[PDB]
Amino acid sequence: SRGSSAGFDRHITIFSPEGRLYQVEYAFKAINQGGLTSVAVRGKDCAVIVTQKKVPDKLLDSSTVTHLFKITENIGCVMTGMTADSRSQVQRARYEAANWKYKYGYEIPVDMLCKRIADISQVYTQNAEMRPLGCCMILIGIDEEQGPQVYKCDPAGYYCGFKATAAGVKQTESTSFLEKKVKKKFDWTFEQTVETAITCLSTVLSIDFKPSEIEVGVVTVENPKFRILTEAEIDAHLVALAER
Amino acid sequence: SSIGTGYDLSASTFSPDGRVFQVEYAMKAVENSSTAIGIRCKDGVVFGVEKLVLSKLYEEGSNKRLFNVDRHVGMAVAGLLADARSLADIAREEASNFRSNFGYNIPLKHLADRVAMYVHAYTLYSAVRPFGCSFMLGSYSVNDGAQLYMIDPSGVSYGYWGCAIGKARQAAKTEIEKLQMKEMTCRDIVKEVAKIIYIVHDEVKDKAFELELSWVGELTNGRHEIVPKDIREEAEKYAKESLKE
Amino acid sequence: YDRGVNTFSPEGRLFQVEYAIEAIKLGSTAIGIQTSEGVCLAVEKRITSPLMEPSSIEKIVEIDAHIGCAMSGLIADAKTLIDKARVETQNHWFTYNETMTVESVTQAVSNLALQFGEEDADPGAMSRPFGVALLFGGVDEKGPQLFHMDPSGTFVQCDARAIGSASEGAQSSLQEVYHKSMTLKEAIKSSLIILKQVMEEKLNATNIELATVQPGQNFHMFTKEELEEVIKDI
Amino acid sequence: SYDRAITVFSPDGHLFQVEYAQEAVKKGSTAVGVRGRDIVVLGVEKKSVAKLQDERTVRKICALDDNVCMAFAGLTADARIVINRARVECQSHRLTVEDPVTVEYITRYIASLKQRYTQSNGRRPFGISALIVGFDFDGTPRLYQTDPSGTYHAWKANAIGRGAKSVREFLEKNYTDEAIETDDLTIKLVIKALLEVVQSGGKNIELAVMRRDQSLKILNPEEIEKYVAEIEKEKEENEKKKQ
Amino acid sequence: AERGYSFSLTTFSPSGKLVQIEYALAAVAGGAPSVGIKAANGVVLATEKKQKSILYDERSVHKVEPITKHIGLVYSGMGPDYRVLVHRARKLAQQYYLVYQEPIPTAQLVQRVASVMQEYTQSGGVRPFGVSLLICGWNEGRPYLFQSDPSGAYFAWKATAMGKNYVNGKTFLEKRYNEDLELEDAIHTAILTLKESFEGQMTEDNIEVGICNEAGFRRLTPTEVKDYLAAIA
Amino acid sequence: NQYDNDVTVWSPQGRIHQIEYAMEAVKQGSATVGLKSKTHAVLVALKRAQSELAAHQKKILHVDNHIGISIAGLTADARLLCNFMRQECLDSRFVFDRPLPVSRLVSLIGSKTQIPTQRYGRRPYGVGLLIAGYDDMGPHIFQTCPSANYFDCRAMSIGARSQSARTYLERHMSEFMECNLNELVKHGLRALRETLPAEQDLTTKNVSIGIVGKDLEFTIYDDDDVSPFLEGLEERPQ
Amino acid sequence: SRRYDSRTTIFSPEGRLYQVEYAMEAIGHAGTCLGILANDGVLLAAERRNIHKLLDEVFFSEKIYKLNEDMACSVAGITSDANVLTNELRLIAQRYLLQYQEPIPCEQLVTALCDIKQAYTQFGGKRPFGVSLLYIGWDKHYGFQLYQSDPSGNYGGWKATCIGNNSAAAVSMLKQDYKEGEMTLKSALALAIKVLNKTMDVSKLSAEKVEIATLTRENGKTVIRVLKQKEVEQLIKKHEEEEAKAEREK
Amino acid sequence: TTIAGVVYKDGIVLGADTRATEGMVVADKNCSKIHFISPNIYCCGAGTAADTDMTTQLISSNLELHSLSTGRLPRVVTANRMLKQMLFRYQGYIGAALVLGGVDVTGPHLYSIYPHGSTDKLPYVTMGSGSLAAMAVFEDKFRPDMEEEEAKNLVSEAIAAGIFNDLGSGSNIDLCVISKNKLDFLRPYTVPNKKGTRLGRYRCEKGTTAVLTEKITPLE
Repeated sequence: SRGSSAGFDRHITIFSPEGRLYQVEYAFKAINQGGLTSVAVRGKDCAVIVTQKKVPDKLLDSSTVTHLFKITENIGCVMTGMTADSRSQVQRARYEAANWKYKYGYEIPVDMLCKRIADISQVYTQNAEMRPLGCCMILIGIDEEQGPQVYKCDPAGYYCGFKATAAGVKQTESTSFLEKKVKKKFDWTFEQTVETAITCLSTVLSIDFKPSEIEVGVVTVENPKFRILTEAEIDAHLVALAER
Repeated sequence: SSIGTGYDLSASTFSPDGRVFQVEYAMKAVENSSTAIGIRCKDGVVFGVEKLVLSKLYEEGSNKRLFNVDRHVGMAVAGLLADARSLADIAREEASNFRSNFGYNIPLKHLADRVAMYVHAYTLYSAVRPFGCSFMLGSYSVNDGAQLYMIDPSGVSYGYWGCAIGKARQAAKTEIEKLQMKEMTCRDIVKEVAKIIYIVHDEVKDKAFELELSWVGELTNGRHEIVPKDIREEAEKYAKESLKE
Repeated sequence: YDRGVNTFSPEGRLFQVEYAIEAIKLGSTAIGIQTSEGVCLAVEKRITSPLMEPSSIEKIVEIDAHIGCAMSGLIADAKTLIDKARVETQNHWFTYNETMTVESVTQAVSNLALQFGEEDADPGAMSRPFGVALLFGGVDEKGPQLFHMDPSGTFVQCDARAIGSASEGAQSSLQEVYHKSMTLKEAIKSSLIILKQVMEEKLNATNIELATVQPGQNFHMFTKEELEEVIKDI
Repeated sequence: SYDRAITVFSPDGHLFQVEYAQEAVKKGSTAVGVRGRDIVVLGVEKKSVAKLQDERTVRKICALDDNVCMAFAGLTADARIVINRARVECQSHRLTVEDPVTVEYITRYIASLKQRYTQSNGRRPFGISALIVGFDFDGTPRLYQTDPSGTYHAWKANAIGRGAKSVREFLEKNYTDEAIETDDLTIKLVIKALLEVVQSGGKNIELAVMRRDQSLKILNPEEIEKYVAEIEKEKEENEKKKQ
Repeated sequence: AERGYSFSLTTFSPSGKLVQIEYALAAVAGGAPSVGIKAANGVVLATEKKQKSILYDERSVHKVEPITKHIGLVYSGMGPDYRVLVHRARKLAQQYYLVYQEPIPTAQLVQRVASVMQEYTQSGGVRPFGVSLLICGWNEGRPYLFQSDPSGAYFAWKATAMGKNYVNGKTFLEKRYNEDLELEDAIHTAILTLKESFEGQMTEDNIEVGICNEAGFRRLTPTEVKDYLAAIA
Repeated sequence: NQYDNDVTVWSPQGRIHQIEYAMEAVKQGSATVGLKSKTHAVLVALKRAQSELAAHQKKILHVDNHIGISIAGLTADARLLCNFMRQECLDSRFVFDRPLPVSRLVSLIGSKTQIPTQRYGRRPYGVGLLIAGYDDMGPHIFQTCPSANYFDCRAMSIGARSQSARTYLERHMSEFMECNLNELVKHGLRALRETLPAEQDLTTKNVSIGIVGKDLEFTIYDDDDVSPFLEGLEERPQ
Repeated sequence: SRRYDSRTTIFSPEGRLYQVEYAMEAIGHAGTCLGILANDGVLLAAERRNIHKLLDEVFFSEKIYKLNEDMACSVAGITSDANVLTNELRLIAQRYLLQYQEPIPCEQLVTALCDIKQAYTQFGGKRPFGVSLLYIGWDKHYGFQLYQSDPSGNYGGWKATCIGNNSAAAVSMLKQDYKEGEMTLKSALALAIKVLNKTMDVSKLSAEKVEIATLTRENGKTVIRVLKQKEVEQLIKKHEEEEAKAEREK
Repeated sequence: TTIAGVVYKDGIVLGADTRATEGMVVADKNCSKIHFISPNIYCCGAGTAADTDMTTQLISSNLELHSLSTGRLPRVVTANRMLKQMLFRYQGYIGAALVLGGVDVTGPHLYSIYPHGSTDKLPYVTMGSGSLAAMAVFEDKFRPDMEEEEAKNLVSEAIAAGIFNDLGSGSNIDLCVISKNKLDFLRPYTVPNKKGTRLGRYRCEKGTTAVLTEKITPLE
């Protein structure tokens, strides 16, 4: 054992002799091929997403380059990994949300959306005909009673709620940073949250970004509609970090 | 960047380093294809295609790599041709169905998203193979503006100001970045397109070729049309003369 | 190494079809001769035991009163095509009230050519080609006709044709002795001669079968005595 | 559903699955059959005489209808399937047509069935061979045999299963119009043929006979012992006082 | 476009083994440990819900799930598979209730779920579940504790353990536990057998516990688990 | 050798070997040529016989009154495609009461033939076609490959040793648009002739001709109805 | 797809089905199970592999399935497959009962299941059911009956037989001791205890290790009972007290 | 049948009668017409009895699944949606007339649901053959923001109006009170109806019935 293989356990989603699923792990590796890193932080009264916006060409309409998506007017998501797979999963999420509201008469909770997507991914995990998606979804939104919500789902079918998470290349390091900065116990405010996420990403890649190198999604209790920050307000958040 | 031990026989299989090699190979089939470029300005979008002639027996305008997807939407392809045609049929049907269901001309970004999801659907299973082609969609409206999108075999769709696909991709792009298309008009652009094509063409390896040109903009009232023989030959002349420097 | 049944060879052929062609080369040899007086079909029975009733061996059957068929190779596979041909003729009669042309029947059977495959098909579809070669002998408005068909689906009209294990030799022998003005008697005679040449056993009345189709007479399978009268004139 | 080509052509033009099926038949209990004038007899060899086993539950000689009986060799389960299908068809023939069933007809049905299983996706050839025996209206007695390929032929006498070649040779040398001139002589010929490959007993031989418009008759080991006794007697009253 | 592989991915080896099932069992015997104890007046299920960071919100996903009002579940092995099985089990329970207007007996639920598990060892294009289940229930006065494995086989237990170090937990149970125990004592020895492995400080948020008496199945509050984890109460 | 057996498998260099192997099936067939004037479209095809006692293979098939084809490759796939084309033409006449435009029929063939080059367990059509037609845009010669690609030709030739014909045609293109029917069929026959050794030549036994035009429905000539065309050719000597 | 297909319904060059044989190998490593016929009844006796100190025991049995009011069965191999097959058997019996309003003859039930198993061997591309079965029952046609079926869909009727681990030895022993037409439930019980005592790896033999069921005919009704551990211990003690009796003579 | 529902300050009062008729003959004197949907949601049923039974049970089941998955208490809108969509799909062929009431995170909610799939959200609703009488009671004596006992009195009064003025209704009165933190499933509220005491003893003595055949079967 300890890395043993038998049959096609490295080609399709069947068990390795030590009970692993190699294709799933390979999907996790496929997430990093994008070369991007996303940070998600939950506040006392909000939830914030931030992601690198690598546009190496001026021949692109920046306006069309985004890993932030509106799933519902009050549910936002960030995708990390293979692009097309990400958009596919986004479409599926949107459909599941709309259908949810249509059948049940109320807005879908982030919890249940994430659980649904993960449940779907598990099928790819257990059936041989198709391969898992090389993407990772992080959802943010305000629930009716539980407050702000940050959830995340895997190509493995795992899903969970977090105070803070990250995805992509600088994942483990971002987790280390965030789990260090959570133990402090500070007034998790709107600006505190935004700054925390931005600085996490920045220090983890070390940049002091331009306002055109990242994108910031956000959702608040006072304003539950998922809002994508203009480059202007992003910069407004940037210059405030170079003061202390 | 080259693992082939059974890990590259199906699109339902990841490589141990997290890659799908079938899609990469289809992309490679696109890379071996003649170059096609498209560029967006302030009053529309222009397409140019280097259509390699394999025989003098073929008629003028055979194997067109420029398509009318909708009356307001044009399509430029590169790669395995039959695949490109099939995708053109798909795009056409999507646009048609959109009109029948919603009453108006399909927005370009939406058509792009739809066809791209369709393309992505072929990169997941062993039962089918990825499309061996990349394509550009161009459109113009007064309510949306001029728009140009590009889609690759993986299913990725992006919006561009200028784009190119095929053999001389990067060279073409370098030639394109010299233009200030955000201020020029399609008229001025046609010449530059033809020019970049004639530059990027390799007369040594590839023999004779034919230039395809497509309008879509305010000059055409939103209708994607072929460039008139006049403007075409004008641009070609401008190109040939610009080639001697 | 296993590949699909619909895989091309680098030469541009279907492996299964070619292997089927190979499978024919083991079949009992058969001879057909076309003549303005009629068409004759002769085939060896290949009895492998005195205990086997030879009358239960039919490698020549009636498709219809004006069309016969001689088969070589995997007979079990041939039975299906024979039945399909008969049904086809009867449907044509039903619909149009007129007999089928030999070429039309032949074409009909040939339509079941490359109708095999794995994926994207009915659950009752063929998995492999038919390992059988056919010789259709008939009479219509264009007179006496003779056609040949192989597992490739390609069918062609022939003046004199041999199929089976001793195909090449018998075909050469046929070439040496055929002209577009023979009598039916000369045709039958020749057929029996070449057959005796290529057969490993001694030619006799209960060792081959012979059938004719003439413009004035429906499909006729020769009886034992009728065979004896011909074998007499060796 | 499962749509995969199981039976395919080999480069030399062979249908390997069908050949392996025929091997499976070749591993079967020996079964022989002979045709007489007013009697037809079929006998099967090794009954896997475990003695702890109910013989009735393991007979290899079934009846398809009142008119037609059958023996087999190969995979007993496959045989059960083919047999029952043949029975259904035997009845459906009576439904669709007022007349009963000819031996050649049911033989043709079974054969076509096997051939169909040699050429259909997902399916696997029946690994059995059958000896079909009957009396048709008009009174002509008939014996046919089928094969995993779908081919079928009429015989005067034949054998299938383990050592079919040996018993076939014996039958070739012994089948006369003198033998099988009486029922008791044809049955004797069958027992004589079977004892040439069996482990020499009589408790290891099953024998069934059909005759005229009468039903199938299975022979109890007492009668079989009697026949084998007259056999050993004639094998010592025409073979002992000579050599 | 897509259809489906129609052949078995789980086949017999020449030794007579169903290799994929045993590899699935290997996946089970690599997951966080779980304990189940049937105790005269009730049943206890407990498991190691040890996260990997302080960032994980442990108040969002659970390992001890209710199937109905009188049946509970825990697992060892892969999470997502377990989640699937939980949905399916709930559905089965509700079908039973729709047909009989009577809460589903624990054994019947176990049998149906086990049938579902067996399907994925023979049907086409799928691998077996990498999950062993512990199912507790209250029906017909008596308490019930079952375990179902990836082969689709199930066993009734008085007490057992699964996951990492399940053998030593099993022995520990065989010695330091027996019948005539009240549910409280059972919870005690359950947290005790989980503690025979829980590398680190076992807090009220490091483990999850569920109970099943004749008042219904329920998950224990973190407070109650703290009181129990005070090595007392 | 692992990228050889399935059409759904790209090679690491951006090729599909099953498609190319399928393309090779065209070259195994007897040569055929097709050319057009400004009024007429002509297919000329070299038939081919197994033995001398067998007739020569049909090479030209009738599709509709204004459309005919010449085949090269697997004959079964040829008849398949032929039936497809016939049905499409019939459908068009049934619904619109006007003949189906040739370019659209060709496009339909492309669409239909592309499909199995993307599905597992499916194979490409092992046949190349030359299509002669006449419509509102005049005469037409089209070429269809197993790759599901198609070409609008001014003239073309496919099959074994068809490169020679291709060269000859490539020489006399500028003449074709103004030729008369007799001269057009002549040129086609010469193109077909250059595909033979000096030992063998055209006959009324191994040549089929197909013509369609502004004053002539698609028609097939062979045997003795070919003689008027051949008896008017220059005995090209080695 | 053609690559991953293990080809389960395919002949081997020697003319055999590999998966069926391998399944038989799986059966060989399962709990020993035997059945013996008598004149006044018929019985099943099987080794219990579910023998651990912490098992709860909530079922009437472990390897003895009731199929019908006149019929019962025991099993050997993979247990889940056994659950499937047993459920299906019950279904078949009830279908026959619904159709003819009388109990299904045992042979018909066995054949009905065996055709399903055979079907699994011939087409579908699925693995076969790694299970052999022993059937005991009574009917108005053949009275008391014992049957046996293998994963090939092949079945046979027996007067005595065994299945599972060390089956061959058990069969030889049965061939020695059996008593055609002279069998009683008591004698057959003794024989079962004997063979089970020799074949079982773990000697001494506790009732915690064996499971016995009898099928008998009382007053027009059919009675199927599983022996309580007490009766079993009586039988074992009887066996030892007879074994220590014949060893005195030397 | 007379069923009603009302919205008061702290929640919802549901009411129903208990008579089940087959034609113009009383079959049941104590039929339960108030059905459990979820712990916080209840449903009165008129129309085709079997249809209301199965509809209400099915929705209860699906809602239990829903809440089990969500870990939250079901909403009334959800029940309304499920019911109305199921019913619309069947085009009135499922004769379920319903009064649906419950308490949510968003508060108390009362819908009336018709067999064709139309719904109405109203502070007070009535369904059934006796619905017009009950509606009269409501339209005469209803005020918004009533207290619990007042609401119970009003609803019981409406159900009574139905009982005494409709031949389809009768017997007892069932109430179900649902508040933000209480559930009073009073069954029955008050039986304003009684069979008169038997004046005679029509008791038959042993042996008065002639017997042709007897057969005793001992059990266990």
